[PDB]
Parts: sequence; C-alpha cells; structure tokens
Amino acid sequence: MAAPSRIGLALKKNEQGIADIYLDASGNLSMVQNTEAVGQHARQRLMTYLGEWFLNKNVGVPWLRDLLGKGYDPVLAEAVIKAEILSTDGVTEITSFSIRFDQGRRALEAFDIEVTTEYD
Amino acid sequence: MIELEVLDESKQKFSVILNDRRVTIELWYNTTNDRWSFSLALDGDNVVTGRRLVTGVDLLAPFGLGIGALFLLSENGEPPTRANLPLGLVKLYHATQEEIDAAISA
Amino acid sequence: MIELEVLDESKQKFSVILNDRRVTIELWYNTTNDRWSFSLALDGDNVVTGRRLVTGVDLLAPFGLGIGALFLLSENGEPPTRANLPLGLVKLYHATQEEIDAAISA
Amino acid sequence: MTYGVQPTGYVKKPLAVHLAEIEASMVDLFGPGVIQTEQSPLGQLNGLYADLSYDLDERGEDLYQSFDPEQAEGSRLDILARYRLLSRRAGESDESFRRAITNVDRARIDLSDLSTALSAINGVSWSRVYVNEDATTDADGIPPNTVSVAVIGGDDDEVAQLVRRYVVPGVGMYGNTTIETTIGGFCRRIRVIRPVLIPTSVEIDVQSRPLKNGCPPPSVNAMAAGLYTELTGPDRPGNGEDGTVYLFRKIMERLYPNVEVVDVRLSQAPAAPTTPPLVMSFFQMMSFNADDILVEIVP
Amino acid sequence: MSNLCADPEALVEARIDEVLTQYRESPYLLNLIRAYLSKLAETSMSYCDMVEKFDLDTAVGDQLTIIGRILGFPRCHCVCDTIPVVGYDCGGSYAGSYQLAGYCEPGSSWIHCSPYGNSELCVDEDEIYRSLLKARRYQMLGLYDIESLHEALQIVWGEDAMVAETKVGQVVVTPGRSLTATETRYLPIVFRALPIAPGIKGMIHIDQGPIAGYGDGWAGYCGGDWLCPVDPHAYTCS
Amino acid sequence: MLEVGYTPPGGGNNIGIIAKGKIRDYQHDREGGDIISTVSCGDGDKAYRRATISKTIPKGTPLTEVVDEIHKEMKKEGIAKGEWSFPDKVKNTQLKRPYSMCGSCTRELDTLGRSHGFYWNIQNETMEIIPGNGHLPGSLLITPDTGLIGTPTITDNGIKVKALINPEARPNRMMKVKSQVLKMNRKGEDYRISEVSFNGDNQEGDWIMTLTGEAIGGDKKVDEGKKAK
Repeated sequence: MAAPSRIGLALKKNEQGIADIYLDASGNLSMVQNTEAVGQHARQRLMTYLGEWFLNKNVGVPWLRDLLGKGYDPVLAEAVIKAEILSTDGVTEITSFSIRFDQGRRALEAFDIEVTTEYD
Repeated sequence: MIELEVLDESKQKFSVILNDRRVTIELWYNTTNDRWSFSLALDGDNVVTGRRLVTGVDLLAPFGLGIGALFLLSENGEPPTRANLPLGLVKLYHATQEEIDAAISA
Repeated sequence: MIELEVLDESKQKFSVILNDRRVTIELWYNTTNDRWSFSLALDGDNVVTGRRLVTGVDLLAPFGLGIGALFLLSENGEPPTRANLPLGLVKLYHATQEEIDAAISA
Repeated sequence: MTYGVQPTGYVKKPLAVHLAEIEASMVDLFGPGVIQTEQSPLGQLNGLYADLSYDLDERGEDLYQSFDPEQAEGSRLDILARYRLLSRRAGESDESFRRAITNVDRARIDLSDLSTALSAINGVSWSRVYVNEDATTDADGIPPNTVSVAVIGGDDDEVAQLVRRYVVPGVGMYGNTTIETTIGGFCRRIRVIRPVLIPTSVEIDVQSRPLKNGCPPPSVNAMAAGLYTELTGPDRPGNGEDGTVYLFRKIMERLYPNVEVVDVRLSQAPAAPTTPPLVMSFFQMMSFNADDILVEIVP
Repeated sequence: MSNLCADPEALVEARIDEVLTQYRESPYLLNLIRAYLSKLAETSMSYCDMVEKFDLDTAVGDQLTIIGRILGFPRCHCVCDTIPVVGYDCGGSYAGSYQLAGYCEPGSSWIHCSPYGNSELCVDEDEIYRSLLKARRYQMLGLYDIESLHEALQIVWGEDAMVAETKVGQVVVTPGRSLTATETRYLPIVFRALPIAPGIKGMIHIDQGPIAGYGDGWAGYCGGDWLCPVDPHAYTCS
Repeated sequence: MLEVGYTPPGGGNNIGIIAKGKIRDYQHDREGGDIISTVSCGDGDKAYRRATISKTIPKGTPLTEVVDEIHKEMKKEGIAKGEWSFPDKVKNTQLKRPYSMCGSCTRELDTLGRSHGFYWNIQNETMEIIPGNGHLPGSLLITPDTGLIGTPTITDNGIKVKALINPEARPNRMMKVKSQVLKMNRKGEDYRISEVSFNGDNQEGDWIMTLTGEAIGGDKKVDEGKKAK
C-alpha cells in the first residue's frame, strides 16, 4: 500500500512576505506534489485560527485561547504545534523540535522541526 | 446505470443483482501484461472466464447472457491499469438493455 | 381543525394523517427572501414542492389533492418570518373540507 | 446586453462566450503570458466554472419557460390556468389542457369559457356551443339572439347550473331538453340539446393511388378501424351535420393519402346504404358502429 | 415586492469577507476567486429581468405573447380579409391577385408564412395587442355591463369612445375618432376581444365620431353626427 | 401515542411518535415498594377484531377499487390510508368470475398476501401496501457520523443495524448505511426496512433501535429470499 499521490495549489511568498498562488515560468499554475503539497498544507493548517471558518468552526489552531497572552509555556506550545502538524494527512512523524522565547520581542519561536511524511 | 466499485486488491470477487439475476464477478490483475481480467458466473456456473477489461466497449456482447452491458469508461480513454482502476480514474459501469435502447433512441 | 406545531429549526419535516392520508410536510426557510416554504408528499410521493407559506389563503387549493385546507393565520396579518413562525405569532392550521363547509353555511 | 430576457424570448449566452469571458478575466489578472490551454490546471478550472455559468443560464431559461403555458407542465400548468380559474379534466394530457388555456383559434374566442367549463363537467363525453346573434332566425332553426348547447352526458342539474351563469338574462336558449333551475328563488328554464343518435350504415368504395409506387394502401380492416376511430373521436360529426360524400372523403384521404374515395354510400340503419346526402336535423347526430362501416377497393 | 437582487460586486465581496486571515491579502488568489464568482453572480442577475418584462402595461414581444396565451387571446385569428402581402407590385403597377406591403403595415406576411396560408391575420404591433389583451380581461371576468364596456373601449380606441344604444340584442359602439388603416384592418379582431354578452350583436358607428343627441355627455352640431349602426363582420364574410 | 426523541440543552426537539397505542393490557408491579405500570397497546387492533365487510363484487372490476372497498370497512374502525404500491402484474389485472367476501377482513387479507405475494401492514393506525420485491419512497442515513452503533451487521439478504432511536425509521422505507466495515464486506448502502425494534429507557438504557433490512439489488428490487411453498 504505497503512499497515495497528493496535489494542491502552490503558495509562494511574495515580496511583502505574504503567500499567494503562483504561476511558474511556463505561465501555467504551479501545483505542488506529494511532499511539497503536504508541507504547504501543513503550513496552511498552522496558519488558521480556531473558529475562523464559517462552514466549520472546529478547524484551526487555538492560538488565541492557549498561547497568545500572559502565559509563556514551552510545553503547551510544543504540544499544540506538534498536534496540528501531526494531524495533517500525509505526515508520519516529527523527529526534532526546539522552542525558545525572546522576551525582548515577546516572540515564541519554534524551530528545528523535522517532519517525516508517508513518502519518506 | 450503476457504477461498480473496485477495491485496491489484485484479486477480488463481488456479487450484484442485474436484470433479476444473481451475478458473481471476479476480477484479477495480470501483472505480466499489466491488465485486469474478469470471470462471470450466473447462478453458480462460470459462463465467462479470463476476459480482459477494455475501455469503451460492451464486454458481454459476444455471449448473449441477457444481463445487459458491462463496460469501462475514463475521462480520455486511458487504459485500465493496476493503479487506475481502483482509484476510479477508470470506472466500471453496468447498464440494462432498456437503458441502452433509450439512450440510442435519444 | 388542528394547529400544526412548528419547531425553531430553519428546516424541519414531519408527518400527519390528514383525511386519513399520511401527508409528509417539509418546511424550509429561505434567507434571501426571508420566507418559509413547504413541500408536501402524499404517502411518499412528492406532490407539492417549493411553495411559499403565505397568511390568509388556502395553500393547497390549486392542486386538488383531497386533503383539506392548509392555511396560516396571524392576529394582525403579519407575514411569516424566521422568528415569528416558530414563536407562534403566526400559526399553521389544517381545516377539513366538512368543517370549511359548515363554517361557510354558518 | 443582448442575452437573457429579450423581445424574442430568453436568449442564452453560449458556453463558448462564457469561457471566453472567463479567459479574458484571467488574462487581465495574470498577464498575456498565462497558459489556459484546455488541458492545463487553469484551463480546467475555467472549463468547470464556464459549465457552471452555462448551467445558471439553463436555470434562467427554465424559470422563463415556467411562465409559458406552451412549455409549462404539471402543477404549474394548473397554476397558470388558475388565472382564468380553468380546471383540468381527469386523465387529461398537457397538450389537451394547453389547447384550452391558449384558445387555439376556437373560431370564436367568445363563449370559449362556456365551451371549456362545459367540457370540465364530470361525465360530459361530447359538447358543442352555438349562437344565433342576428335579428333573424338562421337556417338551422335557432331564433335570434339565442345561445344553443349540445351536450352528451353529465347530470342535468350540474349542466344547467353551469350554463345559467354563462348565459346572461335576456338571451334565450334553443334546445330539445328542458331543465328547471333555481338560484335565490328565481327560476330560469335552461334548454339544451341532447342529440338523438341515428345509427348510420356506411359503405365506401375506394381506389389505390401509390405515391411513386412505394408504400401501398393498408388493409380493409386497418382502414375501417381508423375511420371508426376518426368518427368517434372528439372531432366526430356534430348535430345537424348531414352525411355527404365530401365529409367522408375529407377523412379517408386525410387518414390514408394513398387512397381515392370513389363512391360513398350511407343509410339510416338497418336500411340499405344508398346515395348521400343523409340529412340530419339540428337535434340529430350520426352514430356509427364498428361493424357497420365497410370499405371496398375497386379496380 | 422590492429589489429582488443586488449588484454582483456586493454579493461577491460579501463572500470574500468569509475568506481566512491567511488569505485576506492574497491578491492573486482573491482575484481568482472574484473572477470565478462574479461571473456566476452576473449570470444570475440576468434573471431579475424576468420580473417586470411580463407587466401588462409595458410587456413587448414574446413576453406579451406569453401573457396573451395565458389570457386565452392568441396573436392571430382567421378572418375574411385579403391580408396585404410584402412584395413588389412590378414597380408602377401589376395586375396580379394580391395586395402589397411597404415597410409599415400590421399585415406583415409573406406568401410562404403558415398563418397567412390559412387566413390567420396576426397582430404584430404591441400597442394594439396590448389593448386587445386588456379588453380580453373583461371577457375573462364576464363584465358585460356598460360601466365596464366603456373602459374596454377607452383602452382599445381612446377617450372619445362610447357605447351608444341597447336595442333588443344589438349594441352599438364608436371609437369617437377617425380610425387609421391599421386600426381599420384590425377592427374585426377588436370585436372578438370586447366584453359583449354572447347572443348579442356588436355594431360600430360609421364615421367613428362622437354621437349626437341630447343630455349631458355627447357632441352637438360641431363634432357630433347622426347614428348609423353597421355590421363589422367580425365572425362572417356575409 | 408513545412519543420518543431527544431534547438536548441547545438544539431543539427531536420527539416524534414511534407507536400510537390502543391499550392492550395494563398491570402494576411492586419491586421493593415501587409501582411499575406495564402497558401493552393495540396497533390497528380495532381493525384486527371488529372490521367485517359486506361484499358482492362483479366481474370486470379492476384490481384496486376493492382495496379501497376493504379499506372502507377498515376505516369504519379508525384506520388511515398509507401508501399503496401494488405489483405491476396486479395493477393491470381484470376479472372472469365473481369475488366472495363473507367473514373476517384480516383473515382474507392474509390470503390476499399469500395469493399475490404482496405485503400489507398497519403502522400506527395507517395501513400501507407494498410488493414483495419492492419498497416505498423515503430514505434515511445511518453512519458512525449519523448514529451508528457497532457493525452495520451483515446478513444473508441485507443488514441489521442498531442506532439511537430517532423517530423517522418506519417499515417499508430505505436506509443508506455507511461504515468502515461494510466496504470490506462489499455490502451495499441502500436497504429496504422490514423489521423495526425499539428498546429504550429514560435514565440508563439509552434510546436504541434496531432495523432489519433486505438489500436492494442493482435492479431497484429487494432481495426477497427463497419463499418456500
């Protein structure tokens, strides 16, 4: 039972840093494939706020309920990020994870996150 | 007409009621040539055996079984492969003689 | 005659024996025009579909279905609304033909 | 805006026009360098949404034809007729019921309300409406300023209660059957015609005229059965209609154009067929039997 | 009712509001969605012209034909009349057996037209078929009285029309104005649409001018004329 | 009337009639000190006893006017008319010889069924008729996202599915059943409804219903099963 093939509209960050649909050099819409598709879908999942979608209030990440506020906690942040990445279809495991916090900027930074998809 | 599901299994066997007959259809993949073959039993007797599944034609026309037509379709005539037939990129359909007649009359 | 209860649901369905026929009524709210609509099926057959609920008229008159009159009423003749129909400020009634005749003769 | 509701009807925007508009929108969005070929990711999307737009056009045409009796069908055909408060007959087809709503000629749009309400009565097999609106009696025997009704079947109470409300006070009725009616105590005597059926025996001599030696005329029974059907249909001969050679020829050639009617012969049964015309009075009608009709091919 | 629909740009943006935050500023994705949805919204707007295109006071063309077939008064009728035929009279004049048309006549018909081949004069002008339908509304309801026949005639012909006499079985009407040729040719169809009780014969004034006599509402020496009812031959050649 | 359903703190009302009762027999009971009132009711039970008809019926008469005739007497006893769908062989049959009726309506109703192979039944004071191989319009979904408990249990012909009582489930209708097991059981989705079972409680025993359905074939016909003469 090999991993099924996936495809979705590709998103590339424009000069403002905002991810948008892209047409490749040939001029036709760029579609990402098996592993890039999963990575980008995982990103689009992480970028959603819980209750934002009007047809399904159960989708999204509870950023504003759990992390954004007066409560810096690496354990809960790691749990939330890992849960949302793992629930993405096509993702098998996370092999590494680091989290740190910049008080000066009040920035919660998760980095060195290695993801293994079903395509190996 | 009715669409017949194909499982993602090299060999499989289901039963369907067509024109008030119990029909047992058994599909098996031939890897040496990369194709699907089907056997058909009417009321326990294998009347058809070892026939290739091909697109765009009535697979039962030669036999006069009285159970209508079985045929494969696809978006652009792509042949039914191991991966294509379970995924539904190529589909298996049954239609009755009555429906075939009415469609021709259309 | 009888009063037919309306739930506070934008789409609801129920069944009632009107003149000893099983009549299934489906109400659904149309937000774009802010109005309730009913489909009516007589014993599993859909006979009326997509009619608007309007006060002060017999809703089934055009069809000659033989199941009496189905009409809506309100104290000051308001039109039925998403809020006002479930609250009972507008009431759905079924009147039998004999009762209608008796009132007309009285 | 040549599309949509136009003085000639609902004009449909072609699918190709839809797809061209979508492509023109996408060229402005992505530039002249975009690829939209029918097999590309963007071309496929344009195809799907062009199909959806054309399907919306289809719904628009449906909604426009739902108000047109010539296309309306079923319960909405009944709702359209409810404008004149007409009603359908049991087992009546859409063709039949649309002819009533449209009043296809009718030869006199007046008194069509009475003609159709009459036909809507239960039991009325055949009905016909006549008028003599001059200051003189017509050759048919109707006095001046009179309305005559011929009906087969239906109870007299219902027929008369219906005719009374269509025929105004001050206008008489001509007929052979009298029905006494009462509304509010005032009694008007409604006279209608219940045509007396005279059994007619019919013998036809025909010739065969094959159109370019092709399909030959059908068998004698296949012609007598058809002629009986034609004479028993809703277009059956009316009251006061004498049986003539013309009347039967106009039916025989029409049904079977490859046949020349040479000699019609008619009689009042059981008397022997003879030379037409067979005179029927205004109260008499010809009634035919599936056996009495005979057709013979002559060399 | 009121405005059934709104501008497509309003509906499309109402839906764009429901996009996610991560896409709120994706001009290519948002504009793609706008391109795909604005076309559907625009296609559906075209329906909001199936609302007053059937208004009896302003309908034209097929919308007026549909109303006519609802009311049971078709656009064309069998008559005893040599309908003018579109064609050439060999220039100056040719003997022939037809009459010819010159780009402005209600009797628009060719040799090969089916209604013409069986004597069906067909009403082409909307301003006359509309009046005929408005009058047919009265036959519909059976409003045979004078108080209604007068409004039937006002709509068909004009403010000067009137109903003159009620003999035994015979009722006279007058437009109250000289008729144009189009109206004269369509006259036999007007008497099939007017609300006159069956069994009673409709007449017409000869000069189509207001009738004279005594009382409050008529015309005197100047403008009036002596009555003369004549048969319009609405249903017969005779 | 026995009205069952769900009344969640939000939502609304799901309560409908699952059995309309003419009391059969009641009896109180002490368990400790309690008093449990064990009711049994009647289904068309006035028609199963007091409905007797009176019929001379002549030749030539079609084969349904007298289902109306028998329903006249069954209606004297307060029975409503449901959906009647006869076999096609039945709809078109006429008569050579006259049609005795003296005695008991239900008795020769049964001989009706055994004689043209059709079903008739009374469902809450409403009488329906279907063919043996057919069913009536009206479909109902049963999935692990729509009230499915365990298996869509597979059987020779169709299935037997448990679910939460939720009132629509009537005999002689269609149920579309989905799960993660039926796919590898290759069993279809649409089934007629033949048996209905309601067991429930207000405190502990949740509302449970069990539906037995005989599978519809590709021909839109029910898998009847071999009727043994």
